[PDB]
Amino acid sequence: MPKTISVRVTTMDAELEFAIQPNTTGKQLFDQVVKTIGLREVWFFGLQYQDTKGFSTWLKLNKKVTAQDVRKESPLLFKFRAKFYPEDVSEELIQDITQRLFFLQVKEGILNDDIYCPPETAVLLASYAVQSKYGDFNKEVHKSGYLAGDKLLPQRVLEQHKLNKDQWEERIQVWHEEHRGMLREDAVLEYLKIAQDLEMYGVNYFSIKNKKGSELWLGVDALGLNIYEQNDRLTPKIGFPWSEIRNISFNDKKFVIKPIDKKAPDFVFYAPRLRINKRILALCMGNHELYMRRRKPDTIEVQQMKAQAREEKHQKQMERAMLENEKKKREMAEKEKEKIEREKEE
Repeated sequence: MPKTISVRVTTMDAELEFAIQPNTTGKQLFDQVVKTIGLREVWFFGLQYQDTKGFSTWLKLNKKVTAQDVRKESPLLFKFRAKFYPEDVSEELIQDITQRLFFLQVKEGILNDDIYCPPETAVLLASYAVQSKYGDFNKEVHKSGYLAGDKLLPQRVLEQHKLNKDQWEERIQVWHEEHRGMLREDAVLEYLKIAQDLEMYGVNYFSIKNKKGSELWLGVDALGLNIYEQNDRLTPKIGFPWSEIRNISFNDKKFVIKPIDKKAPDFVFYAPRLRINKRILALCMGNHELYMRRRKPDTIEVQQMKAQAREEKHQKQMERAMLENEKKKREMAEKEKEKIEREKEE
């Protein structure tokens, strides 16, 4: 019976709705979501919402949904996004669905200026993005100004030929054509190989303060923590790889990163609300757990996947060549229907 609560879950490309009750856990809602869309590499994902206080977090899967301050509005809003990024997408993103999702989430972040991207890289990124949307460049169907309708570059990157958007749709095409002979999938994965190397890719930024009260930025990623200055979020002032951490903890707004190396100092910072601290150590344990995972041998589930992937691919290199030949003929056959009709137009 229990009062039902309306829930909207937006994925990168989809739009979902569900129903939950007071005793429903985050994990239970999560599994309904992944079940639906058909995702198996769940370990990189999570459900994100906004704080009553205005922050952005990930629903805890072990506790009840309505038990962790949600906006208290209806329906409830959650975004199904990538929460942990791998160290090598080429090696760790096994299935397409998983690739497409990272791809869309990252592109959105590259296009909205959430992730810094130098102009030349943005242009190159756009080409791969068009290559997977439009396919090989066709000098016949792709009538100049074909790109004129979609977001290809960050606003920052634009404006440099502003009111001259044609120059961009021009520089981009130069590369689009340079990609003839590459499937949507490879383009996507190549986009990611490029993005995956940007200085602020896959970095969770937290606003903090120095022991004296200096506004800094903490960052958590698959490699450790970093402290950035208030005017720069691209370059770390101090680093903290896992191997350089022997113990981290907090005490209501006070964080402590115990060095593992030649008894260096002891970095400490202070966060406004208490949750922020709880969250930071959560991301860390998460990222570190995954950091370790990649180091140990592949599990068993993975081995099955990586396998039903290579074979799944091969089954699409043949199908890709079967639909190719049964039309590479259709040409030689219609180049005849012509050769003849033409010769007998007398």
